[PDB]
Amino acid sequence: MDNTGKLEKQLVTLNDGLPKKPAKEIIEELKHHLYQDFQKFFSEEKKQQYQNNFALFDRDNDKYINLSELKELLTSVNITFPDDELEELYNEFCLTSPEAD
Amino acid sequence: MSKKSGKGKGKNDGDELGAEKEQVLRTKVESLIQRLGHEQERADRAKAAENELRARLFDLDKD
Amino acid sequence: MSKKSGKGKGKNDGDELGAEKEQVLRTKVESLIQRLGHEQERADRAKAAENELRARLFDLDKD
Amino acid sequence: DENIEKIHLWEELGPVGVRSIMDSLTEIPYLHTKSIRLWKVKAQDEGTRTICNYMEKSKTIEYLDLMDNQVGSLGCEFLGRVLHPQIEIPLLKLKLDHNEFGTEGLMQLAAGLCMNSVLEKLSLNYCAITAEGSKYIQQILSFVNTNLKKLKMKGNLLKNEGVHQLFRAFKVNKTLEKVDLSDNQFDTTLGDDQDPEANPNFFETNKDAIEHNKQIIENICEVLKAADTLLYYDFRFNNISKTDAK
Repeated sequence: MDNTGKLEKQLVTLNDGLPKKPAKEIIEELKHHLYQDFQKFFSEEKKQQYQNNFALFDRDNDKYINLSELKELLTSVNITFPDDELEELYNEFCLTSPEAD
Repeated sequence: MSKKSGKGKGKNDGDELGAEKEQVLRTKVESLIQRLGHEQERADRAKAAENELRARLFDLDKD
Repeated sequence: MSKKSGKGKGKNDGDELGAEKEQVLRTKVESLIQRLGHEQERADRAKAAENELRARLFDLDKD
Repeated sequence: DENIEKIHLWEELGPVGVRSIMDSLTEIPYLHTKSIRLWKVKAQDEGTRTICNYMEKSKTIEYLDLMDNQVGSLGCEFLGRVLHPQIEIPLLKLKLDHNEFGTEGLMQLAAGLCMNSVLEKLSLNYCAITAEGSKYIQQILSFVNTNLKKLKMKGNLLKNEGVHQLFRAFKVNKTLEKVDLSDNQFDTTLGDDQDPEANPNFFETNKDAIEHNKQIIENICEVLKAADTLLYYDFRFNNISKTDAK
């Protein structure tokens, strides 16, 4: 009685249901859902043209395209990107391919 | 009509549970016998396949 | 100790027979399960041996 | 008064029994179970479909081990449907070793599971994963956003090109730790034609095999050197030549 106590600020500790799974899968739904999202963005007609352009600008046809060929395809399909952003994203996805050129 | 004439006579509960357990055991025994026969056939086919692949080595040998 | 003073008390013959049948069924189930495990192990081992035979060989082929 | 968090059954359930159990699970909104391990219960296609349905309904199971459950390509398609990122079920571990769904089942899975983010570890030993199964393995591994640990294809049929594609994926892989390709027919040996008197033109004939073995060994070396996280490798039961092993 006497209305004594008490207010405690709720500091949410970071210990509630983290993804239980380490190093190959659980970060992948982000890009899979991105894959499902672009499916509404694009019609199937332009996908073949862009695949052809990728093949044209990927001289060694190894699924990997250097920065020069990447920018060549950018200009070919009207990918207007600053050099900084282009190289940033290219190296971002290259670090995912440390053993691939 | 026999609506309210549901006289559940005092059947031997021990006897009924024993009969149910025996039926379950017999069903499990027959299922295990069928599974053992299936696995024996699988093992025989696998042994024959292993021997006949050693023979396929011997098949190229014969060729 | 040595004599035969085994007075024949009138125990439940039906219950004794039921218990004996249940024990026999349990023993048979155990034996069948063990045999099924052996057969499954044999089938898996034969499958693995067949896989290895199809996999490696090739010495006869090169010879 | 306890909840069945890990339904582990090792008796023959058959497709009908698996469907009945899994559909009773579906009809009872029971979200407490965190594992289902059917060891040769014969889940099969109908059981797999029911399991996918109730997993989609509940979204609580985390440790599924359908070993020797006779999961096929249709079951794999249903699994892709259920595990699609649109479903987001928490199943941590997936085991199907000796479940001969095949690489076609792998495709059926990847139809919606190509880029999913669930599993703790995927085991498919003796699942008949072929070279194009290793292609799907490359699809999975070449992804950087990663919260899985162990992908095992032991006892499969990856072979030289299977390992080649797997190491192509490893080249980009930065987070995978353990991989077991043992008993996959990884044959880096050139054969037994090393006696100079035996074959005058052995090298002339087997230069292609020598080159392929050298390429595979170079890829293996690169992946091992650059694998900060990939630190567990099982190349057992494979015909790896002595020079390649050294």
